[PDB]
Amino acid sequence: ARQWQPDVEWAEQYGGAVMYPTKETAHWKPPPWNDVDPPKDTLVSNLTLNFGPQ
Amino acid sequence: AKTLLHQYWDIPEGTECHRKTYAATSIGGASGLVVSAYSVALKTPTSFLEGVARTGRYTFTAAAIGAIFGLTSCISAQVREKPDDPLNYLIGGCAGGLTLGARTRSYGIGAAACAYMGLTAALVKMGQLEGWKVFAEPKV
Amino acid sequence: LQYGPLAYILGEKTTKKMTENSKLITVDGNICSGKSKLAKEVAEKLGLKHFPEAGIHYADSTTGDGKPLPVRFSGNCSLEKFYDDPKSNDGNSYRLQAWLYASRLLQYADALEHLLSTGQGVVLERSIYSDFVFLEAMYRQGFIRKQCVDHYNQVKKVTVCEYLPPHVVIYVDVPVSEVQSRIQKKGNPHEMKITSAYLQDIENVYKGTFLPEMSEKCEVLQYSAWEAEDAEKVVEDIQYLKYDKGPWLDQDDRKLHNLRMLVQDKLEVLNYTSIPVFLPEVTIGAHQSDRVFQEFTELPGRKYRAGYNEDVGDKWIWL
Amino acid sequence: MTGRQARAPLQFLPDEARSLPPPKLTDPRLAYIGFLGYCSGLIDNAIRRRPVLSAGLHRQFLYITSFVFVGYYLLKRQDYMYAVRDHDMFSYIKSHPEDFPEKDKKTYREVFEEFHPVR
Amino acid sequence: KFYIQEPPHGSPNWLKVGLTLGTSAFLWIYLIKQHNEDVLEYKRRN
Amino acid sequence: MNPIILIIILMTVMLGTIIVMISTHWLLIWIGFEMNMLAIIPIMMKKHNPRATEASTKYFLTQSTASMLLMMAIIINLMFSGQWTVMKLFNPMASMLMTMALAMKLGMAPFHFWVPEVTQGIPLSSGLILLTWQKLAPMSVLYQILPSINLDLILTLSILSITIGGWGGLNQTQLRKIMAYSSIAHMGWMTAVLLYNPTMTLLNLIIYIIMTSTMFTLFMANSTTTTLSLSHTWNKAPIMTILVLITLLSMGGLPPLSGFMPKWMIIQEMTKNDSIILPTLMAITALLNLYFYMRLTYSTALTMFPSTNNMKMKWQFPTTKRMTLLPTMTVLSTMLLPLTPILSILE
Amino acid sequence: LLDLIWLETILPKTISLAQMKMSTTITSQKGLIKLYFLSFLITILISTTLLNFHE
Amino acid sequence: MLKYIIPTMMLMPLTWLSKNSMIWINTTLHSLLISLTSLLLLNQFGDNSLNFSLTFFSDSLSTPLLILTMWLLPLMLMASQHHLSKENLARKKLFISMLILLQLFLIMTFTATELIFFYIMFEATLVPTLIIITRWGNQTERLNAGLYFLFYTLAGSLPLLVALIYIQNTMGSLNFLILQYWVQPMPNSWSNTFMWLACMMAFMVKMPLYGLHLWLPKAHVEAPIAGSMVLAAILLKLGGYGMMRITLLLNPITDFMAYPFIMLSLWGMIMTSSICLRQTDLKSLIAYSSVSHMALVIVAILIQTPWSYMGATALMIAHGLTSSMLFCLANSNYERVHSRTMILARGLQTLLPLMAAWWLLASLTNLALPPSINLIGELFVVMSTFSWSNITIILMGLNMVITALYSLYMLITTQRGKHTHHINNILPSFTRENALMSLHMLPLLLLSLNPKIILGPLY
Amino acid sequence: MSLVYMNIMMAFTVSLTGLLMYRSHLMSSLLCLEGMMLSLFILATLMILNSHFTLASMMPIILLVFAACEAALGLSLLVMVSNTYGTDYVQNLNLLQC
Amino acid sequence: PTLRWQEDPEPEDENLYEKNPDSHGYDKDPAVDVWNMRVVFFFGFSIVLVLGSTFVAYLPDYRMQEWARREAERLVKYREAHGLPLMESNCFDPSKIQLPED
Repeated sequence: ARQWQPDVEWAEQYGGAVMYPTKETAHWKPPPWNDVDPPKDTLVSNLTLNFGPQ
Repeated sequence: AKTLLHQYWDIPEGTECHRKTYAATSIGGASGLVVSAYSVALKTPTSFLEGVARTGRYTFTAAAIGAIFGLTSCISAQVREKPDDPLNYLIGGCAGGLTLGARTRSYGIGAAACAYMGLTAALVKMGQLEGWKVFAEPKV
Repeated sequence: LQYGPLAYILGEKTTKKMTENSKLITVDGNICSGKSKLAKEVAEKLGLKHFPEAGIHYADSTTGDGKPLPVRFSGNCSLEKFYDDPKSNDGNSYRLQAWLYASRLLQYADALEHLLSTGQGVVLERSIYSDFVFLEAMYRQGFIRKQCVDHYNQVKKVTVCEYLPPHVVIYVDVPVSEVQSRIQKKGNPHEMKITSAYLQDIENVYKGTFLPEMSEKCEVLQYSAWEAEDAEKVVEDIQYLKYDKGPWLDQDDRKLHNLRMLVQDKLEVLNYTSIPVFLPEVTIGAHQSDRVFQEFTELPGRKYRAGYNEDVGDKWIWL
Repeated sequence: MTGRQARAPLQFLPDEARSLPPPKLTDPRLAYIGFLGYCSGLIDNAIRRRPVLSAGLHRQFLYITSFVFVGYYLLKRQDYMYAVRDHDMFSYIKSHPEDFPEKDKKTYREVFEEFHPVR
Repeated sequence: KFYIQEPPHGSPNWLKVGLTLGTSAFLWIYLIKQHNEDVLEYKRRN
Repeated sequence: MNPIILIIILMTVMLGTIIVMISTHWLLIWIGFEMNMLAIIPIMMKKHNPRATEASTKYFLTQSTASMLLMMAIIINLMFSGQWTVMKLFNPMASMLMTMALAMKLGMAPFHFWVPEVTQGIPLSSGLILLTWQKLAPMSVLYQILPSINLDLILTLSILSITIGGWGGLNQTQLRKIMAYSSIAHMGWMTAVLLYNPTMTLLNLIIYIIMTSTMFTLFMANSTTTTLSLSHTWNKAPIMTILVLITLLSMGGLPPLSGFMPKWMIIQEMTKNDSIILPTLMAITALLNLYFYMRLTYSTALTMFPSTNNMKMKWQFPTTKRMTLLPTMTVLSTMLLPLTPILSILE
Repeated sequence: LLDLIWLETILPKTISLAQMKMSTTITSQKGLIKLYFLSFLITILISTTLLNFHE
Repeated sequence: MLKYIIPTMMLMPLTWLSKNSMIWINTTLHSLLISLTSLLLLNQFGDNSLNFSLTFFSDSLSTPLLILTMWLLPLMLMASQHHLSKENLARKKLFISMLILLQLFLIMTFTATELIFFYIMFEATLVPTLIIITRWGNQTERLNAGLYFLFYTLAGSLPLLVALIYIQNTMGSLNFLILQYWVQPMPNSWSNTFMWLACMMAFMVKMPLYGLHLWLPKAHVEAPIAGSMVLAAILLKLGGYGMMRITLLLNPITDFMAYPFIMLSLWGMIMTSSICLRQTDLKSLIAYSSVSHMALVIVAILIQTPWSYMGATALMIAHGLTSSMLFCLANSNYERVHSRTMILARGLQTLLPLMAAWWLLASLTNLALPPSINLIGELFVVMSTFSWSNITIILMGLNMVITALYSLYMLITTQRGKHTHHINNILPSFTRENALMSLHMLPLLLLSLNPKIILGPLY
Repeated sequence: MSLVYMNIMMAFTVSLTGLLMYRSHLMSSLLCLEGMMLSLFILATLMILNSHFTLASMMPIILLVFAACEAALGLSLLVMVSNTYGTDYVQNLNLLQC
Repeated sequence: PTLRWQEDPEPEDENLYEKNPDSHGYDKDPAVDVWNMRVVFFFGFSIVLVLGSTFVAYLPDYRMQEWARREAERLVKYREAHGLPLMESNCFDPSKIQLPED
C-alpha cells in the first residue's frame, strides 16, 4: 500500500538468542515459549531389590 | 595504584627523564594485570599454558604502550622546550595508539586509537595543568 | 468475575462437584462416521451435558452474537476448497489446520470450565489429540513441507503441556469402504470429491499411534463399526469401569484452582498460539491485517467491549 | 540535610506548618493535578475496551478527587519545607555576620575592566 | 437483547458505584472543611 | 501454593523491608536482609521449570554470601568501637566490605552477573517484586551509613555499573535481560549521587520504582518474552502501543517527559560541587542506554511487523486481567515534569 | 568521498562498531558459576591490595 | 504571550471532540484565527524588550520567528493531506494533535527567558518530530533516519545542559537580562575554552555545520511534508535563534577561539553547494540548499557585527519560507508521479501550466532575486564578513555562482524540455496546490516591500 | 589487637576463598558457607566475652539459628537440583545462558 | 512454492478526478469541498493577509524611529544655535573618572 513496512527478514533479524553474531554465537538458542526445557531425558529408575537366598 | 601514579606525576615535565618511562611501564604492568586477571577469570583458557600466553600478551602490549608513551613524552618535552603545552602529549597519545595498533597488527584500530588516545592524553595533561580535582570534592 | 483468590477463600473447594456424574468423555471416530449420533446418545442416556462438533465458526458463535461472521475475518480457511484442492500452494491447508487447532483448543477449555463448575461432565467429539493425528496423516499424504510440520509440533509442545488429558476416549473403528460409502451417499459435493488414501492414512496412524500412546491416560474403549445404537453397551461400559489411571486421581484443590483461573481470561490460553516462526504460508502483512482490522471494528457488535456496547443498548453508560 | 532535630518523626505536616498560609483554592498547581487526574481517568477508560469520554464518570469523579486531595496535602508539605529552609538559612546568617563579609559597592568610576575590543 | 449467554459485566452493580460517589463526596467535604479550618487558624495565629 | 500462603509470604517480604527501614541495631538489619531472602525465594519457582531452579540457585548463592559478608562488616565494626548504633563506622575496612556487601546485594558491575540470569528464568511477578523491593531496602542502609564511606567505592562501582549496564543491552533481544540491564543503569544513577545529597537518591528510587512497575504491568498486559510478541501486542491492541512508546521514552529520559527529573536535578546538585567530568561522562552513557529502548520502540510502536492469523481469533475476547495499578502509575510516571519542586517533599 | 563515505565512517561507524564490539565482549558469557565467583574473588583482592579502598 | 499559549492548548481537544469529515475545517479556521492573534503581538519598541509573566519576553529576534511559526502552522495543517486521507480516523487525529503539541513546545522554546527552560523546550521540540517522520515517512530508511536524528541532536546538545547548570551555580540566575547587565568577561584559560566549545558545539550540531551535516538530508528526504517543513525551517532557524541568545556571554575569548569554525563553515559551504550540483533525487537538493544557507548563518554569528546580526535573522526567515515552499513543490511533483527520483519526471511546462510560475518564483527567491529578502540577508552577511577580512569574498561569490547554478539546474532539468510521453497519470493541478503556492509567496513579497519589521534587535 | 583474632580472621578469609572458588560440587560450597558461619560465630562470641559485655549476648546464638535456616533453604535448593538432574554438579547449570 | 505473504497488490491508484470533475484537491464529499475552499479563500486571505498588511502597514514608530528623527532635529538645531560642537566626543565626562596610575 505504497508505504514501506518491515518484512519477514527484518523480524527474523530481530531473532536468535543474541542480536549480533559472534565467533561463538552458534551455541546459544532462543528459549522455549513455556520457558520449560525438555525435562530430564534420563527420567526415572524405580529400585530393583534382589532379596536373595540369605 | 596511587603510589605509582603519584611517582609519575611527581617528576617535573620538565627533563628528569626515563623515570617517566619506567613509571609508565609500571602503569602498563598494572593495566595488564587487571585485564589479564579478568580475562583468565572469564574464559576457561584450556589450558593453563595458553592462559600464560594470553596474560603475557596483554601485559606486553600495555607495558609497550607505557614505554613508548613515556619515551615520546620525554623526548617531545625536551625538543619543544615548553613544559606546559598539551600538544606534546597529543602527539604522545597518537604515537601510543599507533604502536598499539601495530602490535595488534592492523590499520584502523591504530588510527582510531591514535585519535582517541591522543585526545584523552591531552585531556589528562590539560586537566592536571589547569586543575581538575581527582575523583571527588567530596565536600559541597 | 467473582473469582481470584477471594472465591477460593470464601467458597470452599471445587471437589464437591465430583464424581461419577461429572467427567470427561470424548468420542472419536473417523470422518463423518462416528458422529453426534453416538455423542447425543451418551449425552441423553448418561446425564451429561453435550458440546457440538468443533467446526470453524465456533469462534463466531461463542461470544456476542451467534450469527457467524464472514470468512474474511474468521478464516481464511475455505474448508470446501481444502476438500477439493488440498494441493494448491496458495496456502489453504495449514492455515485451516492451525485455525481448527485453535478452535478445538478453545472449545476444549470452555468444556473444561463447564466440567469444573456445576457439572455435569461433558462429551467432546474430535478433540485435540485427533488433531495432531490429522497433521501426521496429512503429512503422510505429502501436502505440507516438513518445516511447517515442525511448527505445528512446537505449538503442540507448548499448548498441550498445561492441561489434563480427559477421562475416557471412545475410539470408533469404521473401515475404508464404509466411510467411503457414507461420504459418497451423503450429498455434499465438495465432500463427494474427497480421496481415499488420505482416509487410509487416517486409519493407519489413528490405529498405530493414538492407541499405543494413550497408555491408560485417557482410558480407551475401542468399538467396532456397527456397534452404534447399541446404546446400553456403551452406557454399561462407561458405568462399570473404574478409574485408577491418569492424572485425574489427585489434584486436590490447588491444581483445580489453578486450572479454574487458567481457563478464565481465555487470552491466557491463546498466548501461545502465535509463536511466531514466520512460515510463508501463515503470516500476513500489516496492510491486509490493518484494513481487515478496521473493517472488523466496523462490525456492529465487536467495537469496544460488547458488555458496554452502544447502538444495541444498554442505556447504562452512566449518563 | 538530615535532622534538624526530628523528635517528632517524619510527621507529615508538623505543628509549625500552621503558621504559614495553606495553598489557596484554585491554585494552578492543584489545578494541574486535577487535570492529570482527569487524564488518568480517561486513560483508565482507554485500557479496558470501554468507550472513552463516557461510561466512567463516577471513576472520573473518584480519580479527580483522589489526586486533588493528595496533591493538596503535598503542597502544604512543600510550603513547610521551603519556609523552614529559609528560616534555618537566615538564622545562621544572623548567627555569625563577621564571617560573611558585605563587600563594598564600588561604583563604575573605579571598577576597571580590561577592554579587548570585539571587531 | 442481542447478546447470547455472556454479559460478564455491564449489568451495573449498585454497591460499588454508590460507595465511590459517597466516599468521593465525603472526601471533598472533608478537604473543604480542612481548608476553612486552615484559613481561620491562620488568621487566628496572625 | 495457596493464596493464604502467598499473602503470608508477601507480608513477610514487607516485614523484612520494614525491619530494615525501622531499626537502630545492626543485628536487626542483618535479620531483615535474611528474612527478605528467605521469603523471596518461593515467589520464584511459582512454576517448576529448571529455569527457575537454576535461577533461584544462583540468586541464593550470591545473596547468602552477600549477607554473610555484611555480618563480617558488622563484626569488624564491633572488634573496633563497640556499640550497636547504626551510624558512622570506625574502620575503612569495615566500610569497604559493607559497600561491597551491598554491591553484591543489589547489583553493581563487578557483582552483577546474577541479575540478568535470575530475571530471565522466572515469571514477571517475581521479577517485579525482586527489582522493586530488593532495590528499595538496601538504599535505606546506605542512607544510614553515608558519613563514613570512601568515595572511591561508590564512584568506581557507580561509573562501572552505568557503563556495563549500558553496553550490555545492545545485544539482548529478551525482554527481561533488557529490563535488568536498565536496572543496573538506574542503580548507577541512584548510587553515584549518594555522598553529595541523598534526597536526590531517594527521589530517584521512587522514580525508578514507579517506572519499572509501569513497565512490568505493560508486559503483564499479555505474557511477552521477546519483542516479536510485542509486535503481536500491536496487532491485538492499539493503546498498549502508545503506552509502550511513552513509558519507553520516559525510561530513556527526555526533558518534556518525567524520566528526565532524575537526570536533571542530580546534574544540578552534582555540579554545585565541581565534579564536572564525572557528570558529563555519566550523561553520555545515559545517552547510550536509550538505544535499546529506542530499538524496542522502532520494533513495535512505530513500525508495524508482519503478523499472524488466529489473532483474528483473539480479536473477540477481552484482555480481561485486572491491571494492578496501571493508569495512575502511567500518568504519574510520564506527565510529572512540571512538579520537580516536589523534590523537597522528601525530608 | 568526503561527505557520505568518510563522514559516515568516522562518526557513525566508529562509535557504533566500538559499542557493538564492547557488547560482544561483555554479554558473551558462557553460563557457568565458578567463573563468576572467580571474578568476585579477584575483584576483592585487587580492591584490597592493589587499588586500595580501605584508606 | 500566555494569551497566545492557552488557545493552542485549547485547540488540541478540538480535533478530538470533532466528528469525522468536520475536523478539517475546524482546525484550519481556528489555527488561522490564532495566526491573526499572533500577528497582534507586534508591540515592540525602542529601549527594551517587552517582558512579562516572568518567564516570558519578546525581542525582535523572537517576534518575527514566533510569527513565522504561528503562521507556518495552518499552512502545514492544510498541506499534509492526500497522503493520509486514506488512513484511519485515529491515526489522522493523532497526527494532527501531534503537530499541535509540536507547535506548543516550539512557542515555549521561542519565548524562553530562562535558558534551562529553553533547553527543556528544545528537546521537547525534538521528541514529536521523530514520531512524525518515523510513522509517516513513506520510504524504507526512515527508521535509520530517525535514529541518526535523535542521537546526533541529543549527544551534541547534551553537555550544553551541564555548562548551563555550571553557569547557573557559579554566577546566579539565568534571566537573559541578568545574564546581561551582569556578565563578567571571562579570561582565556582552558576551562573557559571547553565551556565555549561545549555551548557552540551543541548548536553547531543543531544548525548543522559542515562536519556534522549528514544528520539532516536523510531526515529530510525520508519524512512527510509536515515533518520536513517544520524540521527544515523551524528547527534549523531555532538553532540559530538559540545561538543568537547564548552568544552574549564569553565575548572576550571567542575571538581567539572561534577561528577554525569559520574555515570549516566556508569550505563546507562551497562543498555543499557543489554536492547539490550533481545529485539525483530532487528532494535532496533543497536539504543541501539549507545546509549552504546555515553555514553562511554560522559565519554571520561567529562574526559579531550588527550588520551581521541583521543579515543573520533576515537570512533565517527568508530561507525558512523559501525552503519550506520548495519542499511543498517537491511533494506535489512526487504525488503526481510516485518516483522520488528526478530525471523521470521531465517536461511539466506544458502540462500543469501555471505550476511553472511557482517553480520560477520559488527558484528565483532561492537565486537571490534582486529585491528579495534572501538577497538582503546574503548581502549584509557578505558586507560584514568583508569588514572581518578583505579576502573572504572569493568564497562568498563562488558560493553565489554555484548557488545560482544549481538553482537553475533544478529549474531547467526537472521542469524543462520534453514530456517523457509514457506517463499518463498526471492530472491538472488542484486548487489546494495553488493555494499553498499563494500562502507561501504572499508574505515573502509583502516582507520584500517593508522589511524593517524583521531585522534584528541590533537595529 | 591480639594473637587469636588474627588467626580467626585468617581462617575466615581462607573459608571465604573456599566458598568463592569451588570446582565440581555445590554441597562443598554450601558447606564452606557453613564454615564461614562458624567463623563469624566464634569471632563475635570471643569479642563479647572478652568485653564482659553481658547485655547483648543474643548475637551468637541468634546469628547461628538464622544462618542455620539459611543453610536449610540452601539444602532444599540443592536437593531440588539433584532431583531434576542426575548429580549436583556445577555442570547441568550450563543452560539459561547469559 | 514460496509466497511469504497474503496481502493484495495494493492499492488501486485512485486519482480523485473522473468522478467529481468540479472538485478541489481533497476528498470527494462535494459540500465540504466548497466549505474548504470557502474557509481558506476567505479566512486566509481576505481577513488574514490583507488585515495583516494594513496592520503592519502603519503601526507605531517601530523601534522608535520618527521620535528619533524629531529628537535629532531639535538637538542639532540646539547644537548649531548655541555655539557648541555637534556630537562632542567623550560621552561620559572625564571629570567623573579615576584612572589607575603608576
